Amino acid sequence: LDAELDQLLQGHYIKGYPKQYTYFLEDGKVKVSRPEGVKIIPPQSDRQKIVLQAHNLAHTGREATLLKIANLYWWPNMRKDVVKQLGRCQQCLITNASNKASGPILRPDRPQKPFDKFFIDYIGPLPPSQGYLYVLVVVDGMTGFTWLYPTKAPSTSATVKSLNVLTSIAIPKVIHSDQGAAFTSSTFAEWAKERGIHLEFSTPYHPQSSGKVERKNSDIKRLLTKLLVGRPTKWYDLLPVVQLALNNTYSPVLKYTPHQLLFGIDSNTPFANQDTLDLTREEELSLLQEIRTSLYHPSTPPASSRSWSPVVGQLVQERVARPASLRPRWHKPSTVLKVLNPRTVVILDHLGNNRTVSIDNLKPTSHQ
Amino acid sequence: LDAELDQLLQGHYIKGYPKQYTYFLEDGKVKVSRPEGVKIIPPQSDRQKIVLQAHNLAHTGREATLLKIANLYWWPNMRKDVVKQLGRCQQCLITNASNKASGPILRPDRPQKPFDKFFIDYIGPLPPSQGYLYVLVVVDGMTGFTWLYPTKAPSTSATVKSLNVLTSIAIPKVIHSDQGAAFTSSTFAEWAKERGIHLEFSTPYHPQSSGKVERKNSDIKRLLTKLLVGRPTKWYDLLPVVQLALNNTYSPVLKYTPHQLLFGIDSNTPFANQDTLDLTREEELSLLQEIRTSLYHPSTPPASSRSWSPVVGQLVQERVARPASLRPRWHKPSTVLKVLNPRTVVILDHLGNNRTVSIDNLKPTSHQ
Amino acid sequence: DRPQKPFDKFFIDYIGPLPPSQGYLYVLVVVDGMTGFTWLYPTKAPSTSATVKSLNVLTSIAIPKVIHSDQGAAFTSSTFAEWAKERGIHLEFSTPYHPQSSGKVERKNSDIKRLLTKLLVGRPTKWYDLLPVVQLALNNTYSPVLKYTPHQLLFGIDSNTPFANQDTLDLTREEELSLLQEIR
Amino acid sequence: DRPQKPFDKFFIDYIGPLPPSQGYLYVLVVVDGMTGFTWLYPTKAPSTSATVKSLNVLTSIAIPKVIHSDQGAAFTSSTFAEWAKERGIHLEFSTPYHPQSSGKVERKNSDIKRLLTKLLVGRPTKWYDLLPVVQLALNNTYSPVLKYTPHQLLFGIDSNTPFANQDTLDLTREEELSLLQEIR
DNA sequence: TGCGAAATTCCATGACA
DNA sequence: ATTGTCATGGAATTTCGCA
DNA sequence: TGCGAAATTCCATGACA
DNA sequence: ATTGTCATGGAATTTCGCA
Ligand SMILES: O=C1c2c(ccc(O)c2O)CN1Cc1ccc(F)c(Cl)c1
Ligand SMILES: O=C1c2c(ccc(O)c2O)CN1Cc1ccc(F)c(Cl)c1
Ligand SMILES: [Mg+2]
Ligand SMILES: [Mg+2]
Ligand SMILES: [Mg+2]
Ligand SMILES: [Mg+2]
Ligand SMILES: [Zn+2]
Ligand SMILES: [Zn+2]
Repeated sequence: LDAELDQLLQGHYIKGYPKQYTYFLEDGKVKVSRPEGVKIIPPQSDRQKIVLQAHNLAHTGREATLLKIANLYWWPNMRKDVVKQLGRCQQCLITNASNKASGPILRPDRPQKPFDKFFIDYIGPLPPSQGYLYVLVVVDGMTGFTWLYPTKAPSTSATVKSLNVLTSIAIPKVIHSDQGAAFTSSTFAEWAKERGIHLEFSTPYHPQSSGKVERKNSDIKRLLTKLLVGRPTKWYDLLPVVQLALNNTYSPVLKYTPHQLLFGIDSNTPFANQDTLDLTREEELSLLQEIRTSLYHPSTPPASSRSWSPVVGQLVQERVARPASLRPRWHKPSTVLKVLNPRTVVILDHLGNNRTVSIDNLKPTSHQ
Repeated sequence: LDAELDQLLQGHYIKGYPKQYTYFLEDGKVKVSRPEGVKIIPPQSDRQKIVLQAHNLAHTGREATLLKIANLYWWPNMRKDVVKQLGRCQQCLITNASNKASGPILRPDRPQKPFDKFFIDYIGPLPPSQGYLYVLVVVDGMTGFTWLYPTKAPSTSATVKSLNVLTSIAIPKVIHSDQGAAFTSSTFAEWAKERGIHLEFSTPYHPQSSGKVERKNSDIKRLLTKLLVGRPTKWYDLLPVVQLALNNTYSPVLKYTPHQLLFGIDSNTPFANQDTLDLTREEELSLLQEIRTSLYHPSTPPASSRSWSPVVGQLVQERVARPASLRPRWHKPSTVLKVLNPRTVVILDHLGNNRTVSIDNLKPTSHQ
Repeated sequence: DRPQKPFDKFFIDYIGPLPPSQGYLYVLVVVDGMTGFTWLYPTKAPSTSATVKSLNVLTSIAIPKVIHSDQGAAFTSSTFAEWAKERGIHLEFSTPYHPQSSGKVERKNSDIKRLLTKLLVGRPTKWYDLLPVVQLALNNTYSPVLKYTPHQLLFGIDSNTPFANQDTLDLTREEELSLLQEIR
Repeated sequence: DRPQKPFDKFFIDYIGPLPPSQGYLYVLVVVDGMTGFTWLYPTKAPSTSATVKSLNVLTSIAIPKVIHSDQGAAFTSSTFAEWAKERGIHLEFSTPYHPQSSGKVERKNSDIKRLLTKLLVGRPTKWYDLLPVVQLALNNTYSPVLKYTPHQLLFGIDSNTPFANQDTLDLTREEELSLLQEIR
């Protein structure tokens, strides 16, 4: 503080204060003639308070804060002190937006077999049709084969009703879903254990994680819409049609329809493919096993020029889910316990719990 | 139809049917042995119906439709006929998404003088504070200097109340706004003509067009939020503080605060810049005129690799604004009357009117 | 002539009436001719209406070229005929009193009747709930003649629920005495 | 010594009581010392409270270094003093009975009084509405001494509303007879 | 006439519901 | 008849202090 | 052994509220 | 304790029919 600054006025060299400028006194304050003009050099014991007053005016970031201070003051390495404050400002940390993108998405391997993995989800509410408001959508991961069930609510009870009917055909190893109330109930848990089905859940608020079914929801809504153009939105009676329509539609990239990947042979639907008419069912099933394994699989896209990837013990913040008006968009900083993969992490959270979250719902805390 | 196909069976050459394959009869239908297998060659008079039946199964696009047909048929230039149908399918045209991006945004010139252009807009509803729910935000285009007025509704009546108070300071040439009810009322129209103010409106549903004020709304909400962290959201009393705070905050790219660009001198606020203490007001105002004209102006970004730009007489479709559940996202095709600029157009619309719309709210009709 | 495939032929038939279970009285039975895969639908009656309702569910998963049945009323109605014509499903009837299917089908249908009987004793009223587990059983049952179960022939993969302890399927001493006593 | 700038000094004073207009009785007058720019705020009383309410509006646009006033009650209260100290606004008083401003200010204040009088005749009750047009007038008025209007000195640009027909500002024969008759 | 470190500028990211 | 914008904080780049 | 045209594949865009 | 996806229709590329 006054030690350093005394030492200075009497021409002696101090580290950080370049020698070529001269450092006088005036109005009882140490000043200096800098190219921009004369600036006060406050004692070190004053600088925290100053940086703070300047920052607090509009809770500004690095440069906008610096520019206010530089109006009156100069001292060695001002931005260091500015950044020190930014990193300690609770209000800035939990309100500002990130300016670093998530790392590139994972393209998880396609389930190996039909019934290996289901992705399930609800669509709705929709215009009431026969007193029904939602649709249970079940999509086989490997094939894309899709089942539709109209429900009155996105409830556990209705999910179980529909899934008992579906699983008469086959029981799946795993059922992946978002954390919707219907799927996270302990009744649904029992229902699954009862059948040796493993329940898999997306990280929270990250529907990309159910992308398989989500994407299929789009096709379902799109096709329903075209079918209802200029009629009252009476969709109940079309679910069966939409189901059959989509299960028998070609994926231009795969060159197969989910029905083909599921059965290896078209059923009696229009335009049925006849290419294996001469093979025995076994030769047919053998060609199907081949087709199945050799399907196009996309790869991780290039990282954007300014992505971040999570690192164990890093300070990161989870996005507030449904933030009230005028309230922060971010939770308080927390620590990365475990890097499950480059897009998924476990963090020790805002209260004191473990949470598995998508990198998409986090920002790295700025200024360390 | 049968003419061409008769002509063919008897070995003679027809244009479109390559000579190296042989074209027999069987079950009363013309067939052909193609590398993939034997396919029926329907008469031309049948092909429209077929393409249609195939397309209608799931209202599929080009390849997915082709693949169904190719299961049974072959003929010359199948995709041409497929595309012919796609372009005529009302339901596909108004329901499908575009897969062509808008052309690169315009960066309009910064208004030359304070008061040349205002951008105005409402924020809210907000948590009730003293019975107030909205905020009128007025932003000077040239300077960014911003006025805030708390209102009970985003109404014409309140807009006029606030703007009478503001325009005691100066009257602006032009006031740009979105098409909100408050600004499009004929009362507001009168109010403006009464004062020689020109009313300028954004194209509809395109808030980017009010980007100046929109962007400032963000800063206002952001700063209010930090100021209200852990207190009840009592924002009424902070408008004045937020106003003053932001009007005196540096834009790191400009190196000026809206207050400086408005007055050329800081008022008695913390950290006031003192650099022109020795100039006369006139030398000061002279330096201000210089600062004003030489401010950084960004340029049009590179077009994305798959943008489209509107062309007079092109078929384009306006986005349905607030589309009901299960209804098309697009209006029927319409024609580009006039290209106002590369991002703005006039179209002859879905009923029979002229409309000025943003390119962002249009897709080019596919298949011509 | 071309080898036999799934969806070539669906054999359908009713079973019932059975004791009321959650409102239902009958079981529509569909068996795929090639694979021996079995679908079961509970109905309130053996009518064209109940048949169409049920077959609508199934035919929204896969459509057979041919449906085969006895000359049951429900299957001979012109409503049912109209329904099938609408879907390019050819209908096929065995002559009255003399029902012919296929060996595989006959035997399947036999298992179905027996396995049902075995479970609607002790709980003659609770079968509605059990129809799914019945189907999985039937469909993961090894076919002596073919190397494979119907699940395997249909989908071309093992099943996540193999029925390893292929069962008695015969009435144990206690069930005989309480089935010859339930029908009292 | 350094040249004079805007926001260096604000001269404030009350005018009233006037005839009720939309509930209001007084006008707080703020004039910038350097520029002669004028702000006007309608109040219901000449109190510290009404002064603070009004000055809060203005001081959220710009803050003067010094406010100058007569020793009006409202300005000498320690509430008003606290208010100014809170904003690092130094307060400054002319000695009682002997009010000193500046020539520019004196003359401005004079125009303000006259122009008001000129419009609150015929409509002595409708002035509240007119305060904005009054200000624009005052602020786009050419200063004989300086080459510029206060708008131009404040903002450094021409105004979109220049007041080209600088007025009589004097009471025409009809107004004399109905002002010496309104105060009847 | 060139070094190491500070200062500045650049700029992608995201939010204005 | 009209049109995106700009605070932000790491990284990239330039400038500075000294020689 | 190379041309013009058709067929195929590629792939950015946008929506799953 | 987990993870984006894929129909779409112009453009880019490969293949085809003929020589
Ligand atoms: O389908 C849902 C859904 C949401 C929230 C909560 C749920 O439980 C949901 O099912 C939002 N959403 C649509 C959506 C939005 C953005 C995307 F990238 C994808 Cl893939 C899907
Ligand atoms: O502020 C408004 C607003 C909207 C609809 C209708 C109005 O009248 C509005 O004022 C949506 N919106 C926020 C918004 C969203 C996306 C953007 F790119 C920008 Cl710039 C701003
Ligand atoms: Mg969901
Ligand atoms: Mg969903
Ligand atoms: Mg608006
Ligand atoms: Mg807005
Ligand atoms: Zn802060
Ligand atoms: Zn269509």
